[PDB]
Amino acid sequence: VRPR
Amino acid sequence: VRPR
Amino acid sequence: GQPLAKDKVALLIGNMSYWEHPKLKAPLVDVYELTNLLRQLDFKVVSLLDLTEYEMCNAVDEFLLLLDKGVYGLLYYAGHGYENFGNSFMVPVDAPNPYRSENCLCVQNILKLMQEKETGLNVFLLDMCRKRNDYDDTIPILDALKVTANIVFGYATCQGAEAFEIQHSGLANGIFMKFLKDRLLEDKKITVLLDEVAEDMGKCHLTKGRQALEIRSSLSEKRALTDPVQGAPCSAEALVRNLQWAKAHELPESMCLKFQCGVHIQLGFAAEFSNVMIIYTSIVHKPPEIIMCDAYVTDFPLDLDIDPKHANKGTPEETGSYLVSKDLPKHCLYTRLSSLQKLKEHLIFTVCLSYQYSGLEDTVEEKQEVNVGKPLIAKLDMHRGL
Amino acid sequence: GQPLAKDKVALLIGNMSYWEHPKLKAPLVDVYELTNLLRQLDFKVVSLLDLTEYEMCNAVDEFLLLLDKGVYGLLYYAGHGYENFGNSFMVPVDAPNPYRSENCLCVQNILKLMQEKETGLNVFLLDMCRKRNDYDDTIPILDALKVTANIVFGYATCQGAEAFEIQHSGLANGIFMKFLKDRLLEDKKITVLLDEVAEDMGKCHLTKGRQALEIRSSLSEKRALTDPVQGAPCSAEALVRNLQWAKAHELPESMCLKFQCGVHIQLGFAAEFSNVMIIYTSIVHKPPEIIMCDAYVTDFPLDLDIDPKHANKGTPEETGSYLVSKDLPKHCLYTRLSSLQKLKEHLIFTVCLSYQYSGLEDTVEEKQEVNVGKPLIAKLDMHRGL
Repeated sequence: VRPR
Repeated sequence: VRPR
Repeated sequence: GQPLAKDKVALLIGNMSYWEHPKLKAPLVDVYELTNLLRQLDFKVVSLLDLTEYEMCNAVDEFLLLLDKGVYGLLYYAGHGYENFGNSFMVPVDAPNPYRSENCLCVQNILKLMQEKETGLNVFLLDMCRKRNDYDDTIPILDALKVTANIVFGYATCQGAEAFEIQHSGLANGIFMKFLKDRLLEDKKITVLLDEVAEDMGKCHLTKGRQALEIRSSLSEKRALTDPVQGAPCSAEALVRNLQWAKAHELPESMCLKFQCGVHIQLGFAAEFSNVMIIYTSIVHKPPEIIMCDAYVTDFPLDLDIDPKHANKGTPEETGSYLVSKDLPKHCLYTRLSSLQKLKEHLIFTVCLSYQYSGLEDTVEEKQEVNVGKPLIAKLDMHRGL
Repeated sequence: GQPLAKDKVALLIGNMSYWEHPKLKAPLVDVYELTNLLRQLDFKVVSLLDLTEYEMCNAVDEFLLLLDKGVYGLLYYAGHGYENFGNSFMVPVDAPNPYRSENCLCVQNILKLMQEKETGLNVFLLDMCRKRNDYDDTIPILDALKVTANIVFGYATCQGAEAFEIQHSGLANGIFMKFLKDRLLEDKKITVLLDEVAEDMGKCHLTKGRQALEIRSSLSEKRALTDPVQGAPCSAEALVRNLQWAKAHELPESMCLKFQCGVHIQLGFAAEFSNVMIIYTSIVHKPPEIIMCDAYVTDFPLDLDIDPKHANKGTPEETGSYLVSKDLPKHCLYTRLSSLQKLKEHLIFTVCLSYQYSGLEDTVEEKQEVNVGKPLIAKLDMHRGL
């Protein structure tokens, strides 16, 4: 789960 | 009717 | 299933009598009415009028002191506001013309402080204008907020817009409060209720297309202002908090004054706001040897700056009080002591007796000093420390 | 009683393949899924992927052209975002490292333009990060918004926070879309529905305390994304708008190609996004005189910059398409033409035939040119004018  |  | 409140604390500020800016009128009335509504929802309320920048900062510090993990914290501000570069600013009475962010309180700063205290809810009802203060050069460069999903904003108007008050010569009311008051007690989620208020506010003819309610929320839990308070306090930390509240809403005891001349002067006290107290002088007993006599209050602490036109008036309404003659015991001399947040000292005034003896022209003056300590918010010692 | 929609128009942008920044994956999937959901709610949808600053500006211009008085306008953005001084910024693929507001699109600018068109609703679903771009020196000093009580914001995260996507090697999904997709079709008021989405999003374990949905709204009318569209268009202005929409979602007709060698090549076209089209080549008939033959597509307009690794692949999934083999007719050669917003020219490619004749070693090459005009969004002429 990675950021935008 | 006046502003704040 | 059911969301719970450790406590429900509110801080309500109403600025009217601006030094360098147009004075307002509805803030007094709106504040009085929000307090009563918030108390019915079992809130620990702090009601304050016409605060300076310094004064404003201390009210937040006292409010913050009453917030701990799980406590629902609410802030209501009715007065002058401006919005610059994504920050909302409340303007204190002492504000210069022109003013800057330095002169004002940034709501975002208050929010951060609340989050540091692990509050369950963070409601903000900003009943103020939201335009650009073109004179403000400074941009605060504030630190990022912690994601806590409990922040709720009830902006009276939208960014770049104005919040209006109806100044009908009589009471005077605010537009946000006119639609909020009729719906505040509902057991709806705070966000949902605020949105139902927004709908009824659209039905307003006086403000249509000039003012609209703006809701901003992160709240991810069915939390409401009606949510119940964790029953039995029984915690040592919970006990310290109830003392700290009670410390601010202490009113002097209705004393009787005996005079050397055998005259009795009943001295009563009424509470209007945490900041506002009303004294009344009734002449209860006088001896047959005296028929003429008037009791009058003087020598108030100069910190308070009590105008003579607000003191020793036949009715409470003549002093500027929101409280009416049906609320206050009939026939005395009513005197309004607003600005208790200005008392650093102990409250000492003289109850002056001007009288006359049967068959003599000469007018006799018997002054008696009265020390009533620190009534209401004065007892918090907001000026304490170095 | 019942709130009505003159029309319901949506513009959905999904940026992934950033030139100077970390590439994303969920935007494609999220965009595909929002379009389908929004179409079920009878929306005129425009789906676009990997747009540059210039490209992004033209999509807004085409979207604005489809909005008139009473039209519900919705904007969905999934990609890189930043928030500085109260303005939200969407970052285009072409963005340099470091970037500024100049390089980006300011949402507030888009909002103003929509208000100029008298739209009934203004929904904004920003599925992007909201932190400070410390490198941004410029503060836009934008003009105040007109109070229209129809503005609704669906921020995926809060100010100073991050929006997350789950990049599980397979599909990859966005967090805002995971909770939004299951609730979008509800007949609730847009604000109420967004708040019910916020609750379910709190139940997320992957993001708790890092990302929370933020709702900002002025909407004072029971308006919803389910609200019905004013039945019979019958207006001349309403007819111009349906043509302008239809103008963008035109797909070439599945042609058959006859070759000098007596071989038939069926040419099919599929739509993935307004920006994305898939071609497939099936060898339908060949004469007995030829047994060996492969049909392959080449010479695409250089504006499109079609990578060979995305063309002439046994299955659609090998080209990068979201569309699967059960959606697309079986056994052809599939080729993915993304970036149609880059076509200024008319679409001309060669369908190249490599074949062999019975009893001979030599390999014969028959190239046939194919002009398919301006498929989908190319037909809008976004590059038109001086």
